[PDB]
Amino acid sequence: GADRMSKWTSKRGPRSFRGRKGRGAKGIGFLTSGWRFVQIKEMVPEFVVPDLTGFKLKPYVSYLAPESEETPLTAAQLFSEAVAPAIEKDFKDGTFDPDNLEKYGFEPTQEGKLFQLYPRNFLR
Amino acid sequence: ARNVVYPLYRLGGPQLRVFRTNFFIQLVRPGVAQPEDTVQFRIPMEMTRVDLRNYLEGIYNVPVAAVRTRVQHGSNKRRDHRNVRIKKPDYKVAYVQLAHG
Amino acid sequence: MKYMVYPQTFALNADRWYQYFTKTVFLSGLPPPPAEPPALDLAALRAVACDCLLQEHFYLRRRRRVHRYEESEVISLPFLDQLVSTLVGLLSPHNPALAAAALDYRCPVHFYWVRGEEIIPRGHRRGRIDDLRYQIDDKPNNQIRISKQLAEFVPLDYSVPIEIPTIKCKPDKLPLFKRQYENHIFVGSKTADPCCYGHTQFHLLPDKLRRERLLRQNCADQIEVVFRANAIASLFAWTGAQAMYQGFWSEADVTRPFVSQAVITDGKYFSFFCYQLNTLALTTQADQNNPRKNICWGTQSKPLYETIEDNDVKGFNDDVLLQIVHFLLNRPKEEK
Amino acid sequence: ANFVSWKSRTKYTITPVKMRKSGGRDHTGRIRVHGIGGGHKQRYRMIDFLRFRPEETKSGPFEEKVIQVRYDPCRSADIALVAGGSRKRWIIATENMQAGDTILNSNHIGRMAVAAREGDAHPLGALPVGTLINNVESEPGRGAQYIRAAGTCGVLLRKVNGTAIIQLPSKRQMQVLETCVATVGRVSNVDHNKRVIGKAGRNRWLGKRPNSGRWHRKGGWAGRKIRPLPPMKSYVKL
Amino acid sequence: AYEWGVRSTRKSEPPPLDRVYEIPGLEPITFAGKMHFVPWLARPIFPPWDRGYKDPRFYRSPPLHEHPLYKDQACYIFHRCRLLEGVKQALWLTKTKLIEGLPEKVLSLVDDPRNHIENQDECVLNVISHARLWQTTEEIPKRETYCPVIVDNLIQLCKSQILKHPSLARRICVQNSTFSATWNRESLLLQVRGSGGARLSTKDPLPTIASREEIEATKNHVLETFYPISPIIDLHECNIYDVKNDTGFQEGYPYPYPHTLYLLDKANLRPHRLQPDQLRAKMILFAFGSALAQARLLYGNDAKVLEQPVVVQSVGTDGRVFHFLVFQLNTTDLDCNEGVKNLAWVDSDQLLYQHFWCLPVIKKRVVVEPVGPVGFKPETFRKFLALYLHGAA
Amino acid sequence: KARGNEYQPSNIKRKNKHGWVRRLSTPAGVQVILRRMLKGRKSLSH
Amino acid sequence: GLEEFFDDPKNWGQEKVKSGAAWTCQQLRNKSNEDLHKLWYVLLKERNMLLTLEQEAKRQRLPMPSPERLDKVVDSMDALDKVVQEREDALRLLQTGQERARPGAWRRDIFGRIIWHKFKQWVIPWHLNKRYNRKRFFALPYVDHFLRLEREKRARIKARKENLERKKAKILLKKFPHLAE
RNA sequence: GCUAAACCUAGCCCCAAACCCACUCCACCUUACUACCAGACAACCUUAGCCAAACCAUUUACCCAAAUAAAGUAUAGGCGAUA
RNA sequence: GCUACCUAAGAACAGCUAAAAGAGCACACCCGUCUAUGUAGCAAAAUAGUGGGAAGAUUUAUAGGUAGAGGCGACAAACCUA
RNA sequence: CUCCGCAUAAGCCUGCGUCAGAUUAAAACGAACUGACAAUUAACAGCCCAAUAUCUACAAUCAACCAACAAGUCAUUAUUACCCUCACUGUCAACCCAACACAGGCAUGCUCAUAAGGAAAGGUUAAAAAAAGUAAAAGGAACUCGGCAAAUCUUACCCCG
Ligand SMILES: [K+]
Ligand SMILES: [K+]
Ligand SMILES: [K+]
Ligand SMILES: [Mg+2]
Ligand SMILES: [Mg+2]
Ligand SMILES: [Mg+2]
Ligand SMILES: [Mg+2]
Ligand SMILES: [Mg+2]
Ligand SMILES: [Mg+2]
Ligand SMILES: [Mg+2]
Ligand SMILES: [Mg+2]
Ligand SMILES: [Mg+2]
Ligand SMILES: [Mg+2]
Ligand SMILES: [Mg+2]
Ligand SMILES: [Mg+2]
Ligand SMILES: [Mg+2]
Ligand SMILES: [Mg+2]
Ligand SMILES: [Mg+2]
Ligand SMILES: [Mg+2]
Ligand SMILES: [Mg+2]
Ligand SMILES: [Mg+2]
Ligand SMILES: [Mg+2]
Ligand SMILES: [Mg+2]
Ligand SMILES: [Mg+2]
Ligand SMILES: [Mg+2]
Ligand SMILES: [Mg+2]
Ligand SMILES: [Mg+2]
Ligand SMILES: [Mg+2]
Ligand SMILES: [Mg+2]
Ligand SMILES: [Mg+2]
Ligand SMILES: [Mg+2]
Ligand SMILES: [Mg+2]
Ligand SMILES: [Mg+2]
Ligand SMILES: [Mg+2]
Repeated sequence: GADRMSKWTSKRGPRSFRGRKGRGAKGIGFLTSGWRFVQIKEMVPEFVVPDLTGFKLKPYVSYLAPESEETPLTAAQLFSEAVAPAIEKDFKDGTFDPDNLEKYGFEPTQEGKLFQLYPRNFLR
Repeated sequence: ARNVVYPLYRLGGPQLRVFRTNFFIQLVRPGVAQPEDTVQFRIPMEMTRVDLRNYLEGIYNVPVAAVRTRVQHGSNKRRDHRNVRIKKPDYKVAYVQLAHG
Repeated sequence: MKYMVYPQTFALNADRWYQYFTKTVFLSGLPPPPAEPPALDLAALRAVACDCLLQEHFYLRRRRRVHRYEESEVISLPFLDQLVSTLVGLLSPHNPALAAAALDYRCPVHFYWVRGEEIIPRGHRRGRIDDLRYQIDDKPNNQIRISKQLAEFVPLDYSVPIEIPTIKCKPDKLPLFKRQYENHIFVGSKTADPCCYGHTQFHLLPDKLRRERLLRQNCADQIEVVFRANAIASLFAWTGAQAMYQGFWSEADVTRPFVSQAVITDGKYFSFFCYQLNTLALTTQADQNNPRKNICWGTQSKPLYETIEDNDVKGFNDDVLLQIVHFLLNRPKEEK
Repeated sequence: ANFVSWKSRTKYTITPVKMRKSGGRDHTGRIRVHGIGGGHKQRYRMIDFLRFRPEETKSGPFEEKVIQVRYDPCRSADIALVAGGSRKRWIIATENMQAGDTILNSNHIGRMAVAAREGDAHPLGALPVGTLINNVESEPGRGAQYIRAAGTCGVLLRKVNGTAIIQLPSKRQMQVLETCVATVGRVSNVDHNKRVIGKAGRNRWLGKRPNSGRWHRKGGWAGRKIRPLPPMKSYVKL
Repeated sequence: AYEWGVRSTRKSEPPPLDRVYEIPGLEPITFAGKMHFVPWLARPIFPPWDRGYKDPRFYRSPPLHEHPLYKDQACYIFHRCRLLEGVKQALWLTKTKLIEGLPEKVLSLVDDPRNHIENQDECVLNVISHARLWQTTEEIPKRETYCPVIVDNLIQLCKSQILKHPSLARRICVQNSTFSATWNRESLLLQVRGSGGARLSTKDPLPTIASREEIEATKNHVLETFYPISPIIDLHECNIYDVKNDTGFQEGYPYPYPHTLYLLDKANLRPHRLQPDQLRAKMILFAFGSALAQARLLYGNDAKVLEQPVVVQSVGTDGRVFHFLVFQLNTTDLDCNEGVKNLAWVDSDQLLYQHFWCLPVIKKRVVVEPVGPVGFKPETFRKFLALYLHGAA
Repeated sequence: KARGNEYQPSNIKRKNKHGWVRRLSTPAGVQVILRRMLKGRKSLSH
Repeated sequence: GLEEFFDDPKNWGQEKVKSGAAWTCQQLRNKSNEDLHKLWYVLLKERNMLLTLEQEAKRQRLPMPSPERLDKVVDSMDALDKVVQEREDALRLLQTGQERARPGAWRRDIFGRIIWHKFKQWVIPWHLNKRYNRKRFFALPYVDHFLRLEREKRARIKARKENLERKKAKILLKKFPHLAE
């Protein structure tokens, strides 16, 4: 006689079931003795909101704007724009070696950084 | 944020920070008489009352004293022409009380 | 089903709502002293209060770490227990009534009453009249009961040009929740106990309502609300329960006022209140033509001390200690 | 099934232990023994059947004081709380064991037999022939496994080549090494077999369920059989 | 011998190791690279894991022998210890002689009717009725409830006599205080760790009870032994301890002298309540511990007969029965069994009342017994009051 | 006496008896899910 | 303040509110990350206001003024996400070479299907994780028959679809007989 | 005169050919679709029977890797049915 | 998830007589002796009255165990989703 | 009239709130049906616990006399580790299991007759037969297989267990 098709939610079942199931909210702490919840400040997402004073970009764009061709950014294009100029300049100077690749911005390992690209350890 | 993985926290680790939040909220007119200082919202299901306090204060600079939330059941009673139940989506309601009179 | 009214409440501006439920007007300051026709050793009293304060904070050695969340129960609660115990002992010569008074520790106080009516909005009982019922379950850290009633602060017909605040929505929005359980009217002891009157109550605010946390939640203006709400609710229940022990109720309103005093503290800041119960006729029927109002007097909370460094109490405030003593020196008027 | 034996405690204690009934079911959940179920709840008091267990740092004969003799729900015989040194333990009480008595747990076998006091534990080699004994073990150090029920007693019959011949309550002889320790006297509750149940309900309190109503025709197994006493059972290896 | 713990309940033994490991020069292909179990690959041998950082909720303590305070000699620690032999065991442990009855000095205090409380009998009866009946909303208050309150109210009743005796204002009743004292008996290291109950603290030490002639007359007394039971039975044999001697308060406490120790036996269940002899034994050891801690503070850690004996009192009750103890510490040279001995005056089994009826006993619509105390004995409170008045009146 | 009311709903029992985890705990139960997956059942289990 | 949840008070009740275009991926690709970070919140506040107005319109049973405004804001915010994601994806490839931010692996499940198992974060190693080890990342032989039956089910569906298209192509030539070329 | 009647598409079947097979973010073996903890359990093992033999008891065809032919032949079998 | 039996940890049993109780009278509660009604019915086993028990081998809520060549059974060839 | 009723648990999942539709409740323009819009806000409840060793003989019943057997729901210490705080979820209804808006099934607390909750008659007529009751001259089991049923409140036996 049970409804098999409807979504299983925390509203259904006995008291123990209803309190164990949630709605997808991420936890921000743990329970201690006596069912006392300890909130961790570091676990609460901190909204990094910028100052918008004197910001000239608005929600919409003017219709009298010239159309341009879509060119998605690629790793090659980023390397050419950011890394290639410095490598070309040091090549002409005559002082270029693989040891100095960190100078040009290569990161041998992601460990030890606050924002690690893989595995990604930061929020959108 | 929603539909994202949260970096796991360990004792002594960095503060968790969100730079571009995808939580969107809508201020709604209360259906019943409410106190003068009370503001009603419909927030995402994954947004906690702690998030809403920091969300309103950080982005809107609204001083919040208290936040209460509840989960409203959306009706699953309606039936389409195929006699298949149509689910009105569930939504979370928040009650925000202003902090300085 | 009745509303659960908590004297110690996290609800914002709860004092205004509690005034409505109890038909209590609040007045700033203490009641007007009566003009009517042994030496107090301030030095001795101050030393006992500093001794108790230093005992819990410093001298008494703790076997176990005292964490911040445990400080209220482990440190503050013994202080108020001992502070009340010693002071009444030293003040027995000045006040004979104290010698025969009953000193309770964390004893329940219950009051149940009906205020107002509502039309049932939904269900098979929709559209029918239902009384709005209320219940206060309070546990004063300490209290003092006496066998003779204290004198009224003002006349029973006392009138003030101050209206009782009204609420334009349901009590549920405070928030306030309903529950059904035993309706208890209890002063702290059963009716057989001779000590059926109330002298002074001492309340300790819980850690959840600590001053430090209210400031962090943008609730600086609720600090005094928390004290006032606890005073109004606690003393209304206590004096109300006392009146009903004497046979009074909504249809047989009190023929004399019932007064009591409360000391509200969080362990450092102390606030002093006096409550006079002038009427129990709070139902819609009995309140239709009721000019009486209940009165509550309250002072702003003041720190008893500034800091405690090692075994030194810095900035001890004698005025706060004197105010505690003045309540403990109150006694019933002796008949001829 | 998910049956887990309650007999999980690993450290000896005199605190009564919560025990779980079986209902005559095995670990599979199927009935293995019929006629078991319900009854009053009981707690298990751990009985030490090795009377000669010296304390951790001690050795040799030691004495214990009887603190209390009391009812045990888990067995027919009464049990006695005894204390010696810094240790307390449950043991089976003898017929005349009472609080305040002192008992002697020795492992010494001497040229002459000791004067056997009821409730004392001695090696079988040290006891006079004909002594009434109880709580007898098959091999030295194994622990008492025989003559443990209320009122039961054995008799030391012979002592030959470092061995002792005992008569079991069933009257079948039992050869053991003379170093096997026994307790002198009869087990407590001599009148256990005289109890009257009185009504069906009392058997239910004891955890016994009624017999099947199925009528079974008796077969050749039934009827009196006069058989010789079985040959002496021997635990000594030659 | 029978071994406790059936094998089916014990941790299952590790499955047999794959035979590829046995073959030398062969590298087993395991599922470790796959990061999950598969039935057709070999079980990897995982190296032991260490978290490498502090997680208080997942802490594991070091092995017991590696603790800094681990000592090879055991210290037998005595509020939850229940002595098998009761007072006799306590008398031996504290090298004290027992005199039956309270000291005449104490009992004379209440023989003067000027020291009696006004309406004493009615006042005490109300205290019993309050604790046993009028206390709560529940019909029948439980012992965990009325036992603490009946003692508090009786102390409050005695504290009403500050009017007659101004010296009663130099004492306070302290809660949650603890004390520790360590001493040696026949080479056995003993420690009492006191906790629970109320410590009545005075600014002035209690007058000595026994003259120097009675103290010297204890040399003849021989401590009774109770072979085969050890004097240390039912004590906590501890191999990780510190030789702490503590009064429970830091130096400078205005009320440093222990006057009375109020010990409660408030457990609702009878098997969880100390027997009368066991409660008296706890009182003796706690009184001795408090006295010894004071002596070690005032007169150093040396072992010597004390020129100024330390007197400490104790009142033990379960809510109805009251025990009274006056303990005098005459010596700290406790290792020997011979010499000056301590003195303890003990008045046992003092019933304040026989029974209390919370409901009327009605047989055939006739109230056989009314509600209230049955068999109230005012003498019991007179001894309670005398102990309180001691050192003030 | 009257029949037809054999169903006495209990979420704990329903989940334990017919739930996803229960089904996967044995090879026969896994095959139940596979048959229902092959038929295209919207509800593979309770 | 709370006024930012509502449109300009002069626009209340207007049948139409004119709006500009949605930001395009190319236009946003010229802006710095800091500018895009600020623009996100500018677009975010506009989105909340438009969502507030949409709900109030339903409450009042009135049409929403200029409903295309909401679509534009969503398109602009979707473009901003894509632009920022592209920059992070390119940087990850250069510094790590990994095509996905989240670790994962191809796995076979208890039902014999090949699945991409996205990894989760844990504090203890996998060999000690009791719940993780209860999961079966392998299929036993009894699954083989079902895999074939499922493969054959797919083959039948695909065969019907292909045959139907051919039938439809012939029906088309019948109606329009000039498509022979 | 009502109720009705009438329709030609949706798609489907059998062959041929060709090996087959996924993917947005997030969730999902615990009570699946549940962010976040100390475990270690692990897969294989003859189908049977209806039925035919007019009962039934030995026995009674089941793709197993080239259409055809050798051939329903050699051979097997309560030398029966049949294989 | 019915039912038979079992396991874990719970709950209920007024009043009167006797005061000892698988004791009596008698509610709640459990059961279903006899009659009538009903018989596609209110019900694929009910209703009304009358009855048996009602501190016990009692009744009962919750979770769990035993599965068909079987289980369970104070044997009625009972009961194991009409 | 009052069988109840109110609340909790379990179950159920928006299932008589507002606006509008003439869709319909075994009748009916009110609506449990349709569409749209609302709503249940934690203090109650659920969701708990660092490690190793060690501790835990003495029921309950007003727990006091007294007597028991079927022998019982409630307990730590030592050392190490530990600064942090109020998140998340349940909260609606005239409701559940019986194909139904079914005279059945359905745990606990309180109320012990109610302050709560309800309506046996669509209108008429007043034949038969049928159902449920009430009263009855004289007689009093003559009825019937049988004192079944009803009324009344009873004596003495027998068989079986
Ligand atoms: K027994
Ligand atoms: K029915
Ligand atoms: K429902
Ligand atoms: Mg909530
Ligand atoms: Mg047994
Ligand atoms: Mg038999
Ligand atoms: Mg038989
Ligand atoms: Mg069915
Ligand atoms: Mg059931
Ligand atoms: Mg055949
Ligand atoms: Mg046949
Ligand atoms: Mg059981
Ligand atoms: Mg009864
Ligand atoms: Mg009976
Ligand atoms: Mg009866
Ligand atoms: Mg019959
Ligand atoms: Mg039932
Ligand atoms: Mg049966
Ligand atoms: Mg038969
Ligand atoms: Mg038959
Ligand atoms: Mg069936
Ligand atoms: Mg709570
Ligand atoms: Mg409700
Ligand atoms: Mg039906
Ligand atoms: Mg009504
Ligand atoms: Mg009607
Ligand atoms: Mg009619
Ligand atoms: Mg009609
Ligand atoms: Mg007649
Ligand atoms: Mg006849
Ligand atoms: Mg007759
Ligand atoms: Mg006839
Ligand atoms: Mg009859
Ligand atoms: Mg019979």
